Amino acid sequence: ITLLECVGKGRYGEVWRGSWQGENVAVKIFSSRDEKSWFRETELYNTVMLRHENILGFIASDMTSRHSSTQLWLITHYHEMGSLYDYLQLTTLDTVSCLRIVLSIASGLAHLHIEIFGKPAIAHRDLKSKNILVKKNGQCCIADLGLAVMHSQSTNQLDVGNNPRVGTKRYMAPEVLDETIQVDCFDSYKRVDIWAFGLVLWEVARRMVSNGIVEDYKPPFYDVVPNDPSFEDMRKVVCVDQQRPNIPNRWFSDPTLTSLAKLMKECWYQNPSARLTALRIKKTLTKID
Amino acid sequence: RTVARDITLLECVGKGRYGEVWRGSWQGENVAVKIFSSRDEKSWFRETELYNTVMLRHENILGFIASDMTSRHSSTQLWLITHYHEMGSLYDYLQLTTLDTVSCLRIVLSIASGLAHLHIEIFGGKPAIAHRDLKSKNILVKKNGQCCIADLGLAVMHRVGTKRYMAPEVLDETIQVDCFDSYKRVDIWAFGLVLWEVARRMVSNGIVEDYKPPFYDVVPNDPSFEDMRKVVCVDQQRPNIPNRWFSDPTLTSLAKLMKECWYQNPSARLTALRIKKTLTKID
Ligand SMILES: COc1cc(-c2cncc(-c3ccc(C4CCN(C)CC4)cc3)c2C)cc(OC)c1OC
Ligand SMILES: COc1cc(-c2cncc(-c3ccc(C4CCN(C)CC4)cc3)c2C)cc(OC)c1OC
Ligand SMILES: COc1cc(-c2cncc(-c3ccc(C4CCN(C)CC4)cc3)c2C)cc(OC)c1OC
Ligand SMILES: COc1cc(-c2cncc(-c3ccc(C4CCN(C)CC4)cc3)c2C)cc(OC)c1OC
Repeated sequence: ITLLECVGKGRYGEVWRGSWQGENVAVKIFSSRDEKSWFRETELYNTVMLRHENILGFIASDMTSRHSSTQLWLITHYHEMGSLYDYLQLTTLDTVSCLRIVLSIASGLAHLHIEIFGKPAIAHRDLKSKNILVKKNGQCCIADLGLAVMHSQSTNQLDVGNNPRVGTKRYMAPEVLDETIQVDCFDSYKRVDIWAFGLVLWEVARRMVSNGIVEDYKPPFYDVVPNDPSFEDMRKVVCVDQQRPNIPNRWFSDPTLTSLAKLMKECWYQNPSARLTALRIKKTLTKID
Repeated sequence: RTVARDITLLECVGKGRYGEVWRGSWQGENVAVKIFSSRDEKSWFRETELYNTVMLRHENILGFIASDMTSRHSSTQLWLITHYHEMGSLYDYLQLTTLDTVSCLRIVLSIASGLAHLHIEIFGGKPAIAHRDLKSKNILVKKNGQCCIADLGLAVMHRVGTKRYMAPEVLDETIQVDCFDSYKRVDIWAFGLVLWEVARRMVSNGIVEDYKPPFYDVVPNDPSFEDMRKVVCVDQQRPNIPNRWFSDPTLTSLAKLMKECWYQNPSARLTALRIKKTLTKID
């Protein structure tokens, strides 16, 4: 493996564009603070039937050590277009491109949520536009399974893993922010994913042009919380103030954006059991034009 | 910067139901590569989770190098990479080799040292660890005459064990499964059987016993759970101490030590730290 350039550096660790056997690969080196994510991601990628066009493809995972130093590596396919977050910053979308992006994310999420009889049912727990990569075919793939929860219907087994990491604060569902979420209930984790999906739908739809109008890229709740919002800042707006992302009135002139606004509201009910399923979101997006 | 990951597999040194172990080469150095069967994937995950929790480093613990997971077309490939000990397992070594007093004590004190390191919680450190499959095939002989403990695939931090080495409370299913000290006491029982296997190969007054595994004279090869229960729990049999040991001060002391690892009552058994102290006062 040859490490050619750092494409990301944060509390998580670092991601490198590298070369391996003549192909671009992505090489994530985890921070020691996030060792439990590395192991959880490795448990998830053990599953051969996880592989899917809308899930980041795995090549290898390694833990290496000499003396008291440990390195933790995850090697994946490389997506040179970067994350959906990166992509939306300076690109606008037409109807076809906007629906292709969001259907592909719904397709990835429905694939995670639905058990294959194999691949367990999987809830992601940190869905957000930085955790979605854009592919040269205009579809996306979901990345970062370090917080994932797994459930097996045949044996009624729930594997919540061992990870004190929590979701990205800006995307946390009301029940996560107020800590009332039912921790022994697999459906609870799927419903957190649906909330976050609705927020990603909103971020994407803002960038779709209608009638010569488009919104600038903004992250969820940009208008109502401080920069670098705390857990308590988010709890205030989502749980106390019952805030949801605003729907620009220009959307109601466009049938596609009207349909997407309806879908993102059905992701944002305070009652988690009221939210749409990933399969239902996929079927709705398959029908919308 | 270049990350040279390739390991050349050179010769197979072990093949079983667990998978295979190979002598391999990395940057001109021997390493040992354990390739896991589908059957035994959980042993890879457990050892990896433990080493991700605490990077164990001790002269009498097989040295960790790497855990690798590689995506294949239709399967996941799982390798554990460690230090390579060309002399092989204690089991292997005892078949042909006899021991003198110094080599016997050096072997058993090195095993006690590695086991006490696993067992002890260090604050500030490492969690306490019980091995749960200690046996002479899971001990490697180093060129300096000391041994190291291998295979933490069943280890517990605070697959079942090899039946021949199971303590009575494991066979009669009375072990207090919620209680960490219970697992230390299971290891001490197994340690006592290993000490018997080694002691037999120590020469005194021109006499040595042939290598035999524990309970070779009372159970079949691949004994059943029931075969072991009847011997260890119902009849309360223990390995034979030969008369010739009682002419030799070292083997007399080691017979006493192994008795104190084999009490039916787990809480009566010696601790690994007490075994180390006893061994440093022998000879
Ligand atoms: C997995 O195993 C082996 C790895 C290596 C190896 C190769 N490149 C670099 C390194 C290294 C350099 C520097 C640090 C530290 C130093 C101080 N501080 C600043 C934190 C960072 C850590 C690691 C190593 C250890 C060599 C080995 O053998 C010669 C290994 O054994 C098979
Ligand atoms: C989210 O999570 C993981 C992501 C990736 C990953 C895979 N392909 C491409 C990338 C990428 C490349 C380049 C940019 C550019 C964007 C604009 N500008 C030039 C700065 C940088 C962004 C992103 C990444 C980050 C790999 C991972 O593991 C190896 C991830 O973790 C699972
Ligand atoms: C991915 O996989 C394998 C990798 C290796 C390997 C080969 N060269 C160099 C390394 C290395 C070590 C450590 C650093 C440190 C330097 C200090 N810096 C602050 C943090 C990072 C960099 C590089 C490694 C880990 C060997 C393997 O096998 C023995 C691997 O496969 C299991
Ligand atoms: C107990 O288990 C594990 C053991 C090992 C391991 C480490 N060094 C050396 C060995 C070995 C080398 C050589 C011989 C023979 C073959 C050559 N000649 C004909 C006589 C001697 C036997 C044994 C092994 C098997 C590694 C492991 O993990 C990678 C093990 O699993 C944790």
